[PDB]
Amino acid sequence: GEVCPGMDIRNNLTRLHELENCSVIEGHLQILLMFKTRPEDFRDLSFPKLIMITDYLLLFRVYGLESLKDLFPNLTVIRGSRLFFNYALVIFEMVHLKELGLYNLMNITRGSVRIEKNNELCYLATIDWSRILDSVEDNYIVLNKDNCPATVVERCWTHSHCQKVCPTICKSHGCTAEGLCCHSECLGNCSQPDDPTKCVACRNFYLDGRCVETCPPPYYHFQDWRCVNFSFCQDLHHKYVIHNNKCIPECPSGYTMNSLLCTPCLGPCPKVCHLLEGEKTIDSVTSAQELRGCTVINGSLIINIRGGNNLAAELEANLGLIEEISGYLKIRRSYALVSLSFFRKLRLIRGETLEIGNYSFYALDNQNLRQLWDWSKHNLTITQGKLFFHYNPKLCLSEIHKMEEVSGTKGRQERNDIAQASCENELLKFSYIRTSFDKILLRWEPYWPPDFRDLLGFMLFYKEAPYQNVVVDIDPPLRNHPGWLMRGLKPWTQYAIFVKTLVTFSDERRTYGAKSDIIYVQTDATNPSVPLDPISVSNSSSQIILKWKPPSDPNGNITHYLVFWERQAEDSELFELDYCLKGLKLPSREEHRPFEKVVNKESLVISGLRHFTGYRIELQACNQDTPEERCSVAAYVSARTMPEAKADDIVGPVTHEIFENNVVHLMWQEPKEPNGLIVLYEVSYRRYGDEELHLCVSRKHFALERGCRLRGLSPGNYSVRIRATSLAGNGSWTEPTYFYV
Amino acid sequence: GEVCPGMDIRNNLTRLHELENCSVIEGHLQILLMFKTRPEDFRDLSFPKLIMITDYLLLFRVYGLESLKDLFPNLTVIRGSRLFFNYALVIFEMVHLKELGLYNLMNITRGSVRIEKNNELCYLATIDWSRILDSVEDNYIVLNKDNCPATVVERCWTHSHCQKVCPTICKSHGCTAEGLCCHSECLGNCSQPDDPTKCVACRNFYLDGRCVETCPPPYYHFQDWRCVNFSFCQDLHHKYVIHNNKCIPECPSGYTMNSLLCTPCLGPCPKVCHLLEGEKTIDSVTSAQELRGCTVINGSLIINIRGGNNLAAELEANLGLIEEISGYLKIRRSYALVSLSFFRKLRLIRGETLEIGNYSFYALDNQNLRQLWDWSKHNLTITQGKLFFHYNPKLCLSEIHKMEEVSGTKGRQERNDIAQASCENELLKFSYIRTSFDKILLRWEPYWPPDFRDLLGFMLFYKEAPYQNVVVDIDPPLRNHPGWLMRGLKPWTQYAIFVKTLVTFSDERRTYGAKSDIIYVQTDATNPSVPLDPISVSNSSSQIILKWKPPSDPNGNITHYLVFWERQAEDSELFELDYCLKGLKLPSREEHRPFEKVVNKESLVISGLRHFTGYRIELQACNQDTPEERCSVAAYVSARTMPEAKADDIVGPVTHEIFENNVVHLMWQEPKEPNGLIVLYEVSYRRYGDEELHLCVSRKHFALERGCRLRGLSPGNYSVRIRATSLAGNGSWTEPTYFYV
Amino acid sequence: SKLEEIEELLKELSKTNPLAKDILWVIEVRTEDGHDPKSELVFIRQYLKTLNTPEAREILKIVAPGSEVKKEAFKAFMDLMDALFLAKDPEIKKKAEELIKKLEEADEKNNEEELKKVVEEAKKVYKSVK
Amino acid sequence: SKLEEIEELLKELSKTNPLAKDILWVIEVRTEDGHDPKSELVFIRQYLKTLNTPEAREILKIVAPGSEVKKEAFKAFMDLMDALFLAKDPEIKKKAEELIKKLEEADEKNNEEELKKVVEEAKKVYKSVK
Repeated sequence: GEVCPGMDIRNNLTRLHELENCSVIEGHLQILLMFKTRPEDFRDLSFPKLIMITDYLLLFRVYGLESLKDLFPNLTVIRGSRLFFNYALVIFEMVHLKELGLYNLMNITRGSVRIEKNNELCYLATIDWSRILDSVEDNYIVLNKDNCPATVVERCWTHSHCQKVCPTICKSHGCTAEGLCCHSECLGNCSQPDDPTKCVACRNFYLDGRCVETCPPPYYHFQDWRCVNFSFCQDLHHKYVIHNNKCIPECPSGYTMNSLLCTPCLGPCPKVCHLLEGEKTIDSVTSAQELRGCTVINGSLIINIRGGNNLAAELEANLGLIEEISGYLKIRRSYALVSLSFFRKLRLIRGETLEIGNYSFYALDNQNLRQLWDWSKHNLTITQGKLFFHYNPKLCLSEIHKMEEVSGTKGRQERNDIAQASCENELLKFSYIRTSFDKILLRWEPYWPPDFRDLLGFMLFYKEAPYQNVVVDIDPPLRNHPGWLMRGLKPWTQYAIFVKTLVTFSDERRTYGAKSDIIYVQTDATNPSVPLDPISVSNSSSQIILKWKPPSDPNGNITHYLVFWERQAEDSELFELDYCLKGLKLPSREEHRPFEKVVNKESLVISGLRHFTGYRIELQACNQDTPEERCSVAAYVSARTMPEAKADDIVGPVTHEIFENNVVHLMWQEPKEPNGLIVLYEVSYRRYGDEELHLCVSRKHFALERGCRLRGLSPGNYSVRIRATSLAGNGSWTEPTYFYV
Repeated sequence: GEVCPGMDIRNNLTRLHELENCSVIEGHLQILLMFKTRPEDFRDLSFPKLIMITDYLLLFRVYGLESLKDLFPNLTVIRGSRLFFNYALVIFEMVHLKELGLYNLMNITRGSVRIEKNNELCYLATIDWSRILDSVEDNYIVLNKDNCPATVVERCWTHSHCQKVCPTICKSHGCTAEGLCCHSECLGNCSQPDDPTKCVACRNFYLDGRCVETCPPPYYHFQDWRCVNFSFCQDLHHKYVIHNNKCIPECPSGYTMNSLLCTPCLGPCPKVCHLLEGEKTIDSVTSAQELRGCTVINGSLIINIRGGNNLAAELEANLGLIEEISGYLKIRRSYALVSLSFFRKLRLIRGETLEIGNYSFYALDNQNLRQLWDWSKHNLTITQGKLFFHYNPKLCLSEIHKMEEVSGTKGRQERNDIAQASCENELLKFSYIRTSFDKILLRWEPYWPPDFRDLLGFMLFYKEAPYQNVVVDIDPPLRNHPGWLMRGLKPWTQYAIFVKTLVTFSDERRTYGAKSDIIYVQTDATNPSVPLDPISVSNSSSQIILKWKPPSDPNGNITHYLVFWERQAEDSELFELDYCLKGLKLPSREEHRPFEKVVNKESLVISGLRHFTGYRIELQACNQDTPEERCSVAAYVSARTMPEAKADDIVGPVTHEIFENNVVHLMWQEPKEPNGLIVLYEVSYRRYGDEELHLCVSRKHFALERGCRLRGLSPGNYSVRIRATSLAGNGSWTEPTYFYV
Repeated sequence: SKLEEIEELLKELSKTNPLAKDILWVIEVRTEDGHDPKSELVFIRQYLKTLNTPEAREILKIVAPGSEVKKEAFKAFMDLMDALFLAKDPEIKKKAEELIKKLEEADEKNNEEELKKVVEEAKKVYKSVK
Repeated sequence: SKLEEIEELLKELSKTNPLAKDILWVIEVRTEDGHDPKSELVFIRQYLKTLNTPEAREILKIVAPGSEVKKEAFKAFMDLMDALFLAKDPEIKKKAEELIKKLEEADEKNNEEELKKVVEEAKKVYKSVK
């Protein structure tokens, strides 16, 4: 089973004879506008080797065809890799077609059927497409003229060309011409059954006449269809790249070449956007959004932005895609923009495309900008052509100087190119600052213009400056050294601060300006807030896996968790109350607190404690660890450990003594590390032949009656059992006591 | 007691002798600034009639005075209406005074003492200034030379001119020259004691030789110190107005003339501002804030302001004071300004002050107008002069015509007065609309520009429109009517809606566009929210003064309160279980629900109810009543009426029967309208010699025993009483029952 | 009709979607209008282009099979398949020759937008043919 | 000194006002600085003029008597009345003649800003004389 590419044929059937050496058409077969042909051309002209078409078929004004079987009787499958309008075959407007009669069609891996206007063409509704085509949404069949397996009527391409319905067990993998299934790797048909080497079309991959699940390089994977040697991969590449061991036409997104391996790139891809006309004018965001991602280009650009307030965040996401522009770039009449910097990579106008007048940049009527670039840490250069800046004197030549200097363009312009004048002729200097955690001093001096009258004070702007990704006024001093303090700040919070003069607008001699400095400044740290999530979880009787979480206010570089705990003296109410009612009424609930500077742990396993014992916890949050510390008011909890099923028990049997009048006096002992505290003792007693009866003994009852006392007992051998009850519950019973009353 | 106006003696002593006709100086006395004066001018001069100076005194550079007593022996009071730097006098560098010696000075209603560097002047620290000056802590007595009663040194102006001692009971009102107090209306001194007509100065008002707490018109109140007829009030007025029956120089704020009555004005007063040179210019809000209130004017003004978004609320608050401008108003380089309508009252440029070239207005560099003036009603005229409007073609001549007509400047202007343009040269219209409560349809035509290509769609802008004291785009239609619908408006809420066309700017005569239309449209009302504050307050046993408050969502013009209630049958458990454990266990807690469309009443009184009975309340609040009604899911409450401690009684005595074995049965009855219901009964019984004892009978005990059956009764005459317990409480006991056992 | 079926399955969807409910509101108000159903339909489709939320896009696709556009483009292809050789002018035939290549391209690239533009242009050219 | 007592009562004020406590910090800062107390004093007064909240104004008045200004006002009176008859130039005498009327009218108007300006003028005139 050979393979050949699939092309179209317009009015020249002569190329059909080239299919004799082909069994698979790696593509389609498109035959159109054959006013030349006649029935003699196609009545039996056959290429039985052809067995499958990857993409589709087409047949229009094909004057002469009698039966579709004639050309390719063995045609079995259509992979439909690409499908004209998701269709597999065009049969339209041919009166010569008497039938299709293709007695080998098995499956259409993708697409539906089209037939129309073909007179004399019968046996179309007889087709049961349900088993053939994976897509049967609309098997368009209209205006045509229209023994074998029957489904609901006999299903067949002709009364003789019975439908080749394989047994259901063959699946889409197909069956031989005799109806015997093929191997799972096969598809449609096979010269011999159940043999991956004898298939006609492959489920996974055709390899050197044999179907294979995977393609072994240099015979890499070919479009889920076959295997192609790496040399042929390069041949396709040059006139196609290895990905997932597959010589796919091009690498996926985020990939880069590795001579023909698809090694991942940095994510962004340097796409070389050969601009429409080499150009695109820019005034509105939609334009840039449309062209997002042009990490590389071929052309110049034109700019007329419409920006006039603090809204540039919308913009640079589309911008800065390249470090250079091969051609020019033009801008004019842009709106009140302040920054001409938000263009990420851009570094060099190659200016190859020259602006009119052999220019390579232009700027005019952009009398708006007051920020251009951070050439201080950014590099500029320009290759060729005149550059135009005139009539944008919002920012004057002051920084222009820098621009042409760093661009190396001194010899490429004249003053003609260049020209509200916010061009600060001076830059004030800060003198002194002092810092609290939230309120910071400033100091400077009686600066004055020579016409000191011109000064109107000073305009501050600042902001919190946790990171270096990238608001008040003052009046003049007197003849003297001013300063400033704020409060709005917060502990250990970096802020960028910077001022410029409030000055008189001296019209013709409008003073050009007295800037100031810039400073990233962080306030003092302070005592943090309370650390939250205080949960004193118990991993063991005497072990507490305490857990918290940071405070609301670190107020400085966090240093340690100054934990603090203490055992609680259990409530005296439990030593005062009595609970001995049937249906027990059991209750329910210096000093250096032991501590630790728990650091980097939001939790702690506290040891040496007592099961189910009251403990008061304390933890000051401290971003300082010295003896004196910025420590927050502590977090607290009255933690209680987990109990034990030994601390509410009674050791040994119940100590007893008896009197002749059938009076029993009882005594016993308790553990001295109870589950918090033992408050009462369940009591039970029995005489042989009788039944056990229950009673309670509280600690007060324990003291008054040395434990428990019983009166009016029936004579005979006696027994007693007592169980201590702590606030964690009941423990273990005493060993069965025995005595005679 | 004569009176004279406050007068000055500066640079000349010629006017001293006119002081002889004076006892009260309506103002001050100012002696200074002539070095020519010598002791010969003052050592013997005397004006004994002088009594009081309202404001203050002064002496420096008028050298010669030997003693203040000789000049004004009777000088007693200084009201200090206004003071010499809050001083009633200043004597400085007087080497001539031997003493002030003023033996009649008694009171200074306001101020302190200043006497410095005066050589030969003794008896200054000896002065009893505490009882004289209302403010002595501010005294400034330094660098001067300095038998009578002593207070802690002898208090006196001289060893002979002793302190004019007034007993403390005399108060500041003063005492006679003999030391006997004066009338409460007096001040400082009086010729005879305790006589308001004999005062030298008056506490409240001097009136024709007498002191009166009030001034009778036409002798109105005069500056809190005397009375003056209306005639003199007008005389002062014509080189003064009656306020609160007080002829004050001018009325306070919010007042206007009523010929001299201070009739209240509209609050704002027509202040005629003769501005600085009758001029001003504006670039910052501070200027207008400074210039608030000029509801009238004398001058012209200039304007130059910034702008970056819909942020002009800060501005007109200071604007629109007058209906006209005498001269001109000037605007230049206010690029961002959206309108010239920010001036409330203004109605005509008198243009009296003319710009160069006899101009009266100017306009330049303001290419940001969305609105200018409510010409629909703004009859803003112009008187005279030419005008200038260039560099402002953003708004075109089509409305400059309008400005010219309303200004009436048709015969005063030329095209030379006038200069991106956004003057939509067509009108867009709306074809159809539909309204839900939140989602509102729109429709309109498939409009095309003649260069239909130019159309880019339509920019809608709406807002909510409850009052008219003053937002999305579309694409082009095609061959027809477009439309719009939104989702989430609020019910019955009017919105102003209006659109402008999204179109390509053509730099030739541009397609300015078809301006759409403005519509103020209200959404549909809907079912409101639940009415809140449901409180079923009980005004009586069977009466409930119910009360709620409106819902969170009226969702339409509210119509009524469809209330719904019911009498809840009390719980079955209360009807079944026994509650006669000592230490009472008394518990505690078609389908036509009666209803009413309570209207305009957020409360209701409900009748026919039962004390402490359960009632389930309901209210379908509705903004629609007659058809199917837009009503919230009703509010509800299981209201219970206020109880009655009478409907838990036991009517009649205790029905009973006796048995020979000292057992007695008891029967009784309960009220049929109980406090919700009656669950148990209290039985009290006694025998003579014994004491009454209590027993409980539940409903089930009542049924089984037909009430109660006392057992083991003590032999002899016996008595029983019973009281029924309802969920509200207990009522009246049964009438005493008696029997023998 | 199948449009009524679309409306009913849109009842179903609106029961699984608020926006489908709003569309049903639109439908009933249009019924009040009772004008060309297809016109109102196409308008609403463009309104979906407008709102164009992911859910709006899904709903549109549901009511606008998109492959609907594929079938319509196939019909336009039959139009051009007639035109390129049977058109009334050689210029029309040459433009159709360009357009068949353009359509093969668009089919491979299978972009709804590219295909929309191609079919609109195809209608524009077929104006000359018919 | 009145400065120290000002601080001490500002302890109370700050106990009645956070901003007065802020000023107390400022006072500590100056203490560290240990420079001209009046310098930082007047600076902070102008700082009050800056923040100039109603409470800030009240505090300023408390620490800044304002009537202070009236004290320098009568001193400037002494200066002006000296100059008007003893100034070295008739122009200075006429300026003092203007400024006496200005003083009287400002007294009536009793504004401390008008008076600040007037006393600045008086200082200039006195410097011209001396």
